[PDB]
Amino acid sequence: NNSGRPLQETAPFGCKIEVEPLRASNCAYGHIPISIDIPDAAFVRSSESPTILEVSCTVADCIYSADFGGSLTLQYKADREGHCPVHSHSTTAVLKEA
Amino acid sequence: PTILEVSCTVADCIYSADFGGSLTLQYKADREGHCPVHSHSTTAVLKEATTHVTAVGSITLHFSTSSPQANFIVSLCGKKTTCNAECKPPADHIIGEP
Repeated sequence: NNSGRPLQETAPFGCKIEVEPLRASNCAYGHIPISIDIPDAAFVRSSESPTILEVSCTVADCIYSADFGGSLTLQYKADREGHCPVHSHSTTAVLKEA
Repeated sequence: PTILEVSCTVADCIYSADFGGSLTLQYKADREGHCPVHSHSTTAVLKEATTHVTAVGSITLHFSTSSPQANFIVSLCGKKTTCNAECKPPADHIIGEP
């Protein structure tokens, strides 16, 4: 009668408590360090992937938020047709395309 | 083919036994041929020897260096250009190559 609320409705960080065995699934907190030894086959020499002669960036209207609300345009000059990866090294910016 | 004007742009480089350095030569020449590319430094060695040269374009090449920095002159059909870089320490510890 005086059991109160269960731990499913009070666990912080939105951790879904399940039984058999007792555990907490999808418990988001902190960061995990991961070291990955990528196979040597994946890598390719720079002479194969098209190196780009230069690039210019022009950022369109943007709003800082959770969704991919910001947009930009890259003017690129290169030498061959390929499949470049695009990344942001800043901690406070992420890209939709990789 | 005696090239008219060439310039050097160095990508990420690393000083190790393996060919862990890459660079690009943007060249403007007058004929299609087979220029021999070379390095005029005792602390840097290229991979390719003879490169197909066009009228105008770019060529990507590889090199290995022993200095912490790439401060070395590269020659293409006689024309010399100083490539300036800054090579990081090698990530590995041992190689099965000399």
